[PDB]
Amino acid sequence: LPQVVTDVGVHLQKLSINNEGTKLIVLNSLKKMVNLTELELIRCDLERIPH
Amino acid sequence: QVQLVESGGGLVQAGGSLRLSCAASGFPVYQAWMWWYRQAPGKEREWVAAIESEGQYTWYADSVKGRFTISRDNAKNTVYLQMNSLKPEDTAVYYCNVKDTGHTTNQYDYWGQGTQVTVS
Repeated sequence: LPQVVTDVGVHLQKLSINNEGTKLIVLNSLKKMVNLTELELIRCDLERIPH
Repeated sequence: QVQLVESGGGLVQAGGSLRLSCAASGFPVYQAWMWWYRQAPGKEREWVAAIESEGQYTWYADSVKGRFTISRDNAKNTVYLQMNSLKPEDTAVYYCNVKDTGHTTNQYDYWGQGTQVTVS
């Protein structure tokens, strides 16, 4: 997840990431956003629900 | 473009350990379901090893089941195949085969150049 996306997610309502099966790592990067209503993660290959 | 090159093929006495390697191209090694094929002299080309994408499941023919181990290694775009205690029937020419391309542009299938392995 980019730094710019994390910065802009402070006022983001819907976040959608379609990684096409590419492995994605959050590494404690979503707690910055607290106004998100949608967190679609299609084909993010998480293998684990992020903490 | 997309291309594959075989390496590690060479003559070796029976009972030795061989580690064939392949040099791949822009198509992801993590993706691009991959094959290790053999063509034996006085025989028709027959599939040996199969490594899958998104799960890394191994497939083998019955004649090559038990003493052949295939794997795909990323961050270097490599496909490896280890044979231990090869029997005289293993003498053939081994290729790397791509039947599915990468995530995008899904380019056609290309056969590898191949290396000849001999068992004495």
